[PDB]
Amino acid sequence: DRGVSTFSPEGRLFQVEYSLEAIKLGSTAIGIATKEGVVLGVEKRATSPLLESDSIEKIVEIDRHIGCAMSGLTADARSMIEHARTAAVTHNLYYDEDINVESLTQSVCDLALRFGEGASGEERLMSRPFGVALLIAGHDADDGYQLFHAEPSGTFYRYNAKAIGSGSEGAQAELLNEWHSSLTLKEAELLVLKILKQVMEEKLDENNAQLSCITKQDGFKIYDNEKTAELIKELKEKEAAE
Amino acid sequence: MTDRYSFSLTTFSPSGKLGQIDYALTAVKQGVTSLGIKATNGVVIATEKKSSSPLAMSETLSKVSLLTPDIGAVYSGMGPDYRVLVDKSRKVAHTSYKRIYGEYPPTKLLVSEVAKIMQEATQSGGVRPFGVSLLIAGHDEFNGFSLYQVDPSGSYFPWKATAIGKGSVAAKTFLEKRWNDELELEDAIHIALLTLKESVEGEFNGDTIELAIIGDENPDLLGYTGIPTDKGPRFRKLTSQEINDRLEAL
Amino acid sequence: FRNNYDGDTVTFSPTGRLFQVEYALEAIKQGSVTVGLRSNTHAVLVALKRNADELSSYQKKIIKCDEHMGLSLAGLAPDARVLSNYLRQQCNYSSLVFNRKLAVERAGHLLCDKAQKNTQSYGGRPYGVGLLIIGYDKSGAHLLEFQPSGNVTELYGTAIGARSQGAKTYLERTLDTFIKIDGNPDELIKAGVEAISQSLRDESLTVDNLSIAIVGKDTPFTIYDGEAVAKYI
Amino acid sequence: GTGYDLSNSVFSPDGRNFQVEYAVKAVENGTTSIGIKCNDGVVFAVEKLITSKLLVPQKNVKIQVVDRHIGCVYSGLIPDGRHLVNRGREEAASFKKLYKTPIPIPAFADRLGQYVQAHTLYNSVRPFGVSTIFGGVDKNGAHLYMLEPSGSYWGYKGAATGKGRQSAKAELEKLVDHHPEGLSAREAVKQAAKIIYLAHEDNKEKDFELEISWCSLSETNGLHKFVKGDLLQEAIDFAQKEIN
Amino acid sequence: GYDRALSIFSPDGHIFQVEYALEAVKRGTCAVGVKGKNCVVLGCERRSTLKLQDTRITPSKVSKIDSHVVLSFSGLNADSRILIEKARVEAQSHRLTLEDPVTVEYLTRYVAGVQQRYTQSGGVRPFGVSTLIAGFDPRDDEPKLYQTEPSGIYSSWSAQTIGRNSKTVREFLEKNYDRKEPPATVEECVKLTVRSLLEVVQTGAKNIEITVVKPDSDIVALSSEEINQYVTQIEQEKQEQ
Amino acid sequence: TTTLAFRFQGGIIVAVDSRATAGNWVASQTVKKVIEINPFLLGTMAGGAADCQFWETWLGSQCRLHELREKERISVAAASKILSNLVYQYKGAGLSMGTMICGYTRKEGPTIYYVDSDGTRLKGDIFCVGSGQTFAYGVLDSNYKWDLSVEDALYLGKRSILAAAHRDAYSGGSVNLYHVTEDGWIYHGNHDVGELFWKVKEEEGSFNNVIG
Amino acid sequence: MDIILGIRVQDSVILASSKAVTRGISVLKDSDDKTRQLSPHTLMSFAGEAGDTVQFAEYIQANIQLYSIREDYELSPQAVSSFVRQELAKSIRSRRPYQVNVLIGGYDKKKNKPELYQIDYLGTKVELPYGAHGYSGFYTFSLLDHHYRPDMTTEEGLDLLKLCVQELEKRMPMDFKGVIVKIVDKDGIRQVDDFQAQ
Amino acid sequence: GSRRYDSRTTIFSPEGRLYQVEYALESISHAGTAIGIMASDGIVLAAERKVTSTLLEQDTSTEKLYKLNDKIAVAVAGLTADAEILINTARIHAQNYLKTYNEDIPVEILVRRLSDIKQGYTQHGGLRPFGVSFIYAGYDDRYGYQLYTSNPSGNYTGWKAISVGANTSAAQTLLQMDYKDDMKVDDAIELALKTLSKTTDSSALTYDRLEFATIRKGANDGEVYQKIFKPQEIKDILVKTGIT
Repeated sequence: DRGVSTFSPEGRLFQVEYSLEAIKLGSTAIGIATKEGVVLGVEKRATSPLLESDSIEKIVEIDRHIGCAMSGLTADARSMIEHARTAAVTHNLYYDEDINVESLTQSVCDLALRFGEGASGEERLMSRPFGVALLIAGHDADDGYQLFHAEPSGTFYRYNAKAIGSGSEGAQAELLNEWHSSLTLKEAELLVLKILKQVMEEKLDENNAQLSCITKQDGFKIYDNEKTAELIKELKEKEAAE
Repeated sequence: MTDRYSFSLTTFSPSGKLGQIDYALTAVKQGVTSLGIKATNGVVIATEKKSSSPLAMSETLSKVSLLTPDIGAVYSGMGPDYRVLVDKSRKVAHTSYKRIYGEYPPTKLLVSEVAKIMQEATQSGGVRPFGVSLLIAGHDEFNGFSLYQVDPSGSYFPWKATAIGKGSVAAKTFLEKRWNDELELEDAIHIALLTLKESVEGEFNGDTIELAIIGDENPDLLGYTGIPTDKGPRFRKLTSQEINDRLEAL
Repeated sequence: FRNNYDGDTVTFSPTGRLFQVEYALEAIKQGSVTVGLRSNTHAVLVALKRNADELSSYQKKIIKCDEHMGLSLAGLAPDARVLSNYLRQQCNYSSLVFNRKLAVERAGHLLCDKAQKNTQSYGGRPYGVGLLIIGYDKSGAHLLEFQPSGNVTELYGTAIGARSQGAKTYLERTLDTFIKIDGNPDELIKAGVEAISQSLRDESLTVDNLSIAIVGKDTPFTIYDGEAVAKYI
Repeated sequence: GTGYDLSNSVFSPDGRNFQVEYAVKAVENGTTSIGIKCNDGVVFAVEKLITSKLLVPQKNVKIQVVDRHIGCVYSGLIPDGRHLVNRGREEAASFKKLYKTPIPIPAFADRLGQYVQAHTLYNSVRPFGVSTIFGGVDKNGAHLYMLEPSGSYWGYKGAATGKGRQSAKAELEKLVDHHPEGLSAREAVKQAAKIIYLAHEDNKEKDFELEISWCSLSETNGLHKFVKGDLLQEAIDFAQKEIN
Repeated sequence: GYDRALSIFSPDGHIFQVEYALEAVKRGTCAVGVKGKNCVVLGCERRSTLKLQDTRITPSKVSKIDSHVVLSFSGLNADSRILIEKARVEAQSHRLTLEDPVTVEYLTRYVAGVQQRYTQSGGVRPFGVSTLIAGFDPRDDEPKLYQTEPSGIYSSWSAQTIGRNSKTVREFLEKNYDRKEPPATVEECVKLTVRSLLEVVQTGAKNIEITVVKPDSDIVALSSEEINQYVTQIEQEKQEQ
Repeated sequence: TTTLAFRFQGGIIVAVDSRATAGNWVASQTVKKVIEINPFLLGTMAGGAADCQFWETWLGSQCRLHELREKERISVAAASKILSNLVYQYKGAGLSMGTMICGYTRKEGPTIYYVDSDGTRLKGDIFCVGSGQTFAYGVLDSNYKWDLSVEDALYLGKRSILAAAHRDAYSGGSVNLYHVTEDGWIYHGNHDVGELFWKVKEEEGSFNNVIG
Repeated sequence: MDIILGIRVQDSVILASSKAVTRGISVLKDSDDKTRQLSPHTLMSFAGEAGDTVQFAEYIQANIQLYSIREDYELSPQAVSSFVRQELAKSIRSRRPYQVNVLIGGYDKKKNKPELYQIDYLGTKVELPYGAHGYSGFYTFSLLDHHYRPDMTTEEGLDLLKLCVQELEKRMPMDFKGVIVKIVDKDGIRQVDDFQAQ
Repeated sequence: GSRRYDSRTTIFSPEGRLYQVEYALESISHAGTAIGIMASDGIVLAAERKVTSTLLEQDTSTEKLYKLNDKIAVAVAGLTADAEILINTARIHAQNYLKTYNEDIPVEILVRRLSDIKQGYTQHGGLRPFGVSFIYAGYDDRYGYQLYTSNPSGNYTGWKAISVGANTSAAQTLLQMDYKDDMKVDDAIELALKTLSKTTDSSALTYDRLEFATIRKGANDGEVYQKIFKPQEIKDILVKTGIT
């Protein structure tokens, strides 16, 4: 056949590119950073009415100051989260301080290219790249609120706002026009809820969508259904207002 | 470097055949004929010394080998594969038996060890099956005399008499005619020679035929005296002269 | 043809080529442009940072390896992180064990050999990134060009990445001029920005888009980004 | 059938190892390099194509030393060459450590020989893409060698490889005929500079840089050294003069 | 030694070995689980390709992982044994270090992790198995029902089914199960379960086994009669119309 | 060192001295022998300074990892066992620690676990650990009642460490008090023996030997 | 050492284990239960090295429970004791041996007979009417050699133990703080909460 | 590289089936038929020796019935050599159990262990599976007489009557037709022979082409007894049942 770490004639790694395709089929995830915190929202996308939607965990805590949202082959994200939690906790044990959001992200990305059938560079024992992309949001003293996009390629970009998953091309366009350096946390929330509603096949409600944020004051928190329900109602009203 | 061939080279095909084993058997088929006949007081195994050149010294090449003082082996197929198998068999008789019980292994168990080695070359990664079929003759106190055939698959079966290789079909048919449960060792040696003649094209004499038997103990081949319970090996290769003497009475 | 000989790095084509290595080299060409040039007192790195969206950042392309050495990358970023990290360790070993700053020429040999190993063995892949190494050691200012093929070369100046050819011809022309910009860093940098802009086409180097790094006689390798490069646009 | 050339250690129906043969192509596509055995030493010279004015002159050295008495130069994939020299160095260090005496050229040749031949034994590795010319002085004389990607090597009176190996070999043969008594280190250095110049016609398109090194019992005391300054120019001129 | 990447991405972004692993599940006998208000019921169908088995000894489909949790599945039987053993071991280990038995989600998260791992490790193919894990967390009375699949994905369900014809039986449950009023009884819960299986088992008193799990390690399997009795009352609900 | 922890009607009282030694050398009088694992978990230290500090800080990181993983506060039983099992892995290597893991959880209520480097792990209502343990036991045991008021309990614990600081050459410095309820621990100050002794003597009329 | 006693009567096996846990100069606990239930009808008591003791008991308990779940069956007392003996026998030749002695009391529901197994840390196992580990045996073996009878009832067994505990509380140098008594019979394992004055 | 020659013995087909297992099963279907029948007072194991000759030594032969324990035996259908590898490890597992618990190993534990070994060759290692199917006949004090069957996939099940190898379809239909819960060892012996007799691809069913074994609890004793019938014994039971 062909190696799992082969280059295409265009200078790309087949497995990484194909990996990205799987991430396109994933549920939508959106993150927006503001000088008041970062909001992370995701499309639950249950596959049957009998599935208890609240058992769908696509937004997880890395540490009190770092949150994470995923999209794509979500089962592939567990070891990444575990690695992140361990890196964050470990850093605090070694340095008596919080791990910087960028450093945490860089650590997660170091796992990315560690795949192959015997690549001469160390001991990359992992048969394939991850099939999931991550949105890592958090806060630290040196660079404030931040949002990063970590891909299976190992590269991570910082965004003021970003969308990943099936409705990303569409949602990214929206975020382009809606985002501005002075958004409030509340505006960001409604904005995430709004765009998710546009790309989601299902009618967005507090059961097939979930919000969360990270603030320097209270850290990473996942909004309970009741809290989001009201934010949804408040959005419907502002939309109908004009 | 490093053998990276950790997968099997013999696998099942849609029909259920194990190709490599089948092919190994085909190699055995092209091999020089060899046979074994069991008598009431012994066993004889023989084959043709198909010299690959008149300049070669056929004596420096033995197709019939001693595994233990009471067990011998002969084959058909790839000579080199046989040679290493003999080395491994001689050693497994020690490591897996003599060094544990202080006595050589009974024929059936040593055959069982050899068969195991061959079965592994059928499943282990990076190897091909052995291209040979062996005929192992021997004697042990509680089982008496016995003759076994071991094929490339690792399968083995006990025989009263049989032949493998080139003209095995014809040779087996001929043996079924002359064999009976009352044959004495000399009788089997005689029938063995007759059967082997049908398979030999050119010269047929003590220098072109290799034959050995498992019979009475040979105290004269022990190498020492003073221990009553040690009477000598039962395995004995016939000499070129001993073969010719029996050919005149052919 | 090719398709039958480009499956892995352990295969030669009928003409003696290594397609996997060549495909890796292609990742560089697809990479954003970066330039390097040196005089006799300094060495400068100028790189064009590329961004995904207008909502994303412009990925860094300059990595400091030691107080006297650093490099610029073009191609797979992760592979640059790996190689620069190996370089950081080699520089470190030299100081800790021999209390000696690693010679840029030696750093180049070490990189060449590290890349060469991923081009003769099965299972691995060549690195997919090009690097420009600058440094000031016991023999002055230096500039090296590293290619995934394992080939490393010492030059007065050069450029890699997309449209790098522009900047490169410019330097090959400006040679006699900048090679003498001794004792004046700002001039060497400007001469670098001018070389790099010779590869523009899409846009123009902005503040959060330009990245410069310098090292020299009495200048530890330092990186300038944003407002720090404003005075050069 | 076909496909006998897709895996390294495979014998083709005619008993060849096509991958080694393709390795050779990579060698013939490389810069030209030579070696000349003199009456008490050996000289090494190589063509260094000037890709552009940007290449700092005299800086990208190609000839490599092993231990203190051996020189190595090669044509083909440069990284593969360095790889082989690193091995040679470990190999020489090991020999000296156990036997005390620095490694004899013949002994050294086989160390490189076996290592290179080893890379034609498995499909998990690729053959070396370089032919290497190396040698030096030892307990009993000077020795010159050339090692092919197949691991094949022999002692030589003169040797060349690379793009202009034919021109070089032609020149080397003349020298061999017109000097049965033996050339001298001083002479060999010039003669080497000439051959590199002549053999540069098969690449006359790009400008080049000359590089010479030598190891002579009398001229360098048996230590490998590079030819620099005055002795270098004097050889460059001797060539430039006979190139017309 | 063997570490070939068997589960890899294809151009469309699929991992065929995991996908084909699911096909092995679709081929397996059907399994269903429905949670009552005070219990969870697990039902499985029994093939009939060959009938002359010794029911006493032939390995059953519902397996106890610990005294308060059970696991059923659809797919390769041989593979399921591997997952069950690892689950049982993790259950004892958890009691040993945490001094408390595993919650149903924890045990599910563990099995799922093992499955995921076999989808991106060299030299191994994914498990051709999907599981339903049910029980009650220590000192809790709220019923639990989870489902895992080859990919390593898991989630909880009010009721779910896996295996051949699970499509049919899921439809049944989707239009027969009300989250507003879950089977308030062990009886009506077992009935809703049998009804769902009948939609596909096609009359099989001996082809349908059921296990009832209540709080505090109260687990029991119904006998042929007990089940056969439910079938009987069920076929009448139909005829009485 | 002297450390104690006891359960009573109002929860748990934890008291420790703050002296560090290097033989007969007083290395410090201001060391913290109590670690706050989290809002409802405390750990006490006795034995090797480094071993205790290092492994109990590590324990904290392990408890935090549990909470991220299980989305639930770790139990006192499981926290104490992490440490107990770690230490047991090192049995024979020379680790030296006498520890108490004290906390609250809806599931367990006020809980105290004694854990030492021998691998011993014990749940109990009262424990005194360290070179001065017996001195603390003397005072604490003869005035303890399950029905002590939070005020009285806090004082007994404080008075017990004081007893130990007085009689044990290897105990002293100051007293650090803590109270544990289902709302977590509450720090109750650092009391220097330099002043606490004389105050207690006068107000209580005890320590009748010493001349004042 | 700690007091670990066991006596097998007519239809049950009774285990008595001291409650004290002492370190150096202090009795740290006086309500310690030196026992672990391996299965509904098998109980194990233990004494020995400070940390090894419980670690071993719990490790054995974990394995038996695993077997029970896997096989949905309860191993016989004889089977469990053989498993325990092998573990100890391996341990004695390992890097750091488990320094634990145990008594295994079980009721074999298949044979309908109680069984008492005494096993030291070397993996030395023996089946007995009554057994003890430590110094206890030095006063209880002859006491029981005199007062013990095969056909005794569970109640007679308890009175027999009481006689043992009294002898120990009289002649033993240490204050072991009484014992916790447990009965293992056809109905399982139950603890006699009233021995502090039976 | 090597990847080129890897068959990938452990992958799923697009339909979710395991190629090698399916093909190994196909192999088994051409093996001599083996039958197992469980009665109230015992179990019967019978097998047809595939291929025989006048010269084959039947007195010293055994290609289908093996003793694993004193209470457990198996009938083989497939590659004899493969079977022997598994049989030996099964024998060891039984002794490890006995040494650990001082009790003979329960029939199912042993069958499950063997089935697990087979399952492995199915999920990792890159090796071909064993081309073998077993019929286990054993007895333990928890389930009494038991009959199990395992094949290349590592799956196993219990039966009252079962067959493996060639013509199992025909054999099963015949068995499912005359089997009765209250049968008796002797009834079973006869049922087994009749079934083989009607499924054989041979002219007649002679003794030299059979292997027979029974596991009974000899009333006059109280223990379990395994009996691998000897040539003569088979010839006898063959005439009695009316097959002569």
